[PDB]
Amino acid sequence: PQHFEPIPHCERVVINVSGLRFETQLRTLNQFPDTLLGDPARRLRYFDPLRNEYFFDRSRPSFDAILYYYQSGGRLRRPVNVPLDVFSEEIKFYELGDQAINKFREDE
Amino acid sequence: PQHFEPIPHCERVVINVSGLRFETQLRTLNQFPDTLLGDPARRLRYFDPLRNEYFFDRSRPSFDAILYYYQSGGRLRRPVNVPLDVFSEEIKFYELGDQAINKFREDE
Amino acid sequence: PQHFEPIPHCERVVINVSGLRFETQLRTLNQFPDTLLGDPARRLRYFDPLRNEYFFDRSRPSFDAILYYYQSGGRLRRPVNVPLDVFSEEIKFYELGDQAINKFREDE
Amino acid sequence: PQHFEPIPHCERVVINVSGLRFETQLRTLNQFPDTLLGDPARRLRYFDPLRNEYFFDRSRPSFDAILYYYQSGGRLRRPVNVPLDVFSEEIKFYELGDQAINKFREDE
Repeated sequence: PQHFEPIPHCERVVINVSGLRFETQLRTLNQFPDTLLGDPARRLRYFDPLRNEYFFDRSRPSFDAILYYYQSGGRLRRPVNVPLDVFSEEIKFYELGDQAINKFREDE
Repeated sequence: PQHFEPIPHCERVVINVSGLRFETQLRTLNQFPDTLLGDPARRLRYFDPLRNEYFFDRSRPSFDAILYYYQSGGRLRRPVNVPLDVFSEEIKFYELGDQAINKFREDE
Repeated sequence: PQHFEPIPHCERVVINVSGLRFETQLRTLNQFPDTLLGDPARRLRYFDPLRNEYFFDRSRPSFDAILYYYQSGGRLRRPVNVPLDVFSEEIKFYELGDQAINKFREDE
Repeated sequence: PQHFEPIPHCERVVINVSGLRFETQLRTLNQFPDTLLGDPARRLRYFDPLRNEYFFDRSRPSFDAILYYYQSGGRLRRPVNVPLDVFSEEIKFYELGDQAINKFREDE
């Protein structure tokens, strides 16, 4: 029931979820290897080479919880502003991990 | 009960809903012909020629659901932060389609 | 139970509520004379002469409803993300009008 | 049951909570000495010297209440969009004060 959250001081990345910009350090994304955002191989497709940011044309009220999963170091909880289906599709897209997906489902 | 969401790679448009900026690809808006945002004829009035963006002086907490309708490929659901009257007026303004309007009403 | 919302085409003003920027036309603000935002006399104090915007160091989740009152042409309603006390203090500060204040109180 | 909120006119600071920018006057932060944001000693670590802003890689839906605590002059209350578990860790990080933390818990 306890998780670790990254402390500041290195490299900061900007994630643009359909106009909503999110800024986090790379160490936040590197906490969880695998996943769409964890490794550069599965996030090079969504990286815009000109704006120096990651663009996702998806629901913006969900990346608040998706980002907090990396920040909180494992706390995945759906905010009560979006349906369960929408968040399930979002977490399936971001590939948070089979164990994490099952844990979230059992928490719902 | 299933819908299709656009995949990334072309042209991206900025929609400014009373200060809240939304960025989506043109393919997201072109999923639904007709509608205010689907075709250029009904959205040239709201396009600002100088800022290169679409300005709508309306309720900003509703275009989250309006935009997701294009992103989710047909999923129109009202977020629980605005009343049914406000969202009904918004969807009537954006002209989401008589079938879509009736489907949303029967879902409420 | 019916209200009128301004149509687009003149001058647009930016209202910065503690970092959250809101853009509306003057016709939206001029719908209600009196009030803090309706007349230039009661909003010159909060106007930043350098950034060409109005700054209010107040709760940002309330100006969504405060702004919609001008947009919707008289529809004042508290969103369910802030308490009644906070919204009452906000509407008292913005001076929405004694009749409007009483109408909102009787609607709560 | 009454609190004082700062009036405008001096120095304004920008707080970037994981991409979400908050702007407040320094007098808002100086209302409460001690705390992470009250004194420069405990906020120099989180100040970005290049962007001239304070960066916190934490949950952005929680700093609305943390900022309002300084604005409202002592009104600390968790918005109903984030869990009590998440907010308790947030207020502990910002070190709102031993009396204030216990007051919030007794209010929950």
